[PDB]
Amino acid sequence: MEHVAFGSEDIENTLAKMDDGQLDGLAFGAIQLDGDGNILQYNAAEGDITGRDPKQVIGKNFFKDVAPCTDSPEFYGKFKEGVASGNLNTMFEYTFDYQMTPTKVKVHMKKALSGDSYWVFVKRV
Ligand SMILES: *C(=O)/C=C\c1ccc(O)cc1
Repeated sequence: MEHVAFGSEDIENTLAKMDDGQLDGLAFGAIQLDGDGNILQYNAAEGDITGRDPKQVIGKNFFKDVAPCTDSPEFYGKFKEGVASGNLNTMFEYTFDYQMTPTKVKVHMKKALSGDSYWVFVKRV
């Protein structure tokens, strides 16, 4: 296990040291996105929540292909605004219901320490 708590003030700092191996040790889902919504990293906890296979969704667009239920002003709109502004830090509850049993989650989106990368963090509620 990688002891990092969900919602940690300095989470972008802590996770800049991890490779996909270490990311898989998190107590929660973590997705890394580029500015366009493309998946750069997808960890095993997220796979456990959504039933997706990590390696199969890497390189796919999250809002277009993988998760259309987040293609909405309540999710994707917050993301596109963060990317445009170059700052992002927001936490909100959401239901994931695409090709899966509807599953209520807590989502935290935050800009990574690195230029054009963005984190999506997910835990069950
Ligand atoms: C809604 O679009 C629910 C599905 C879903 C699939 C994968 C990930 O990572 C998040 C949400």
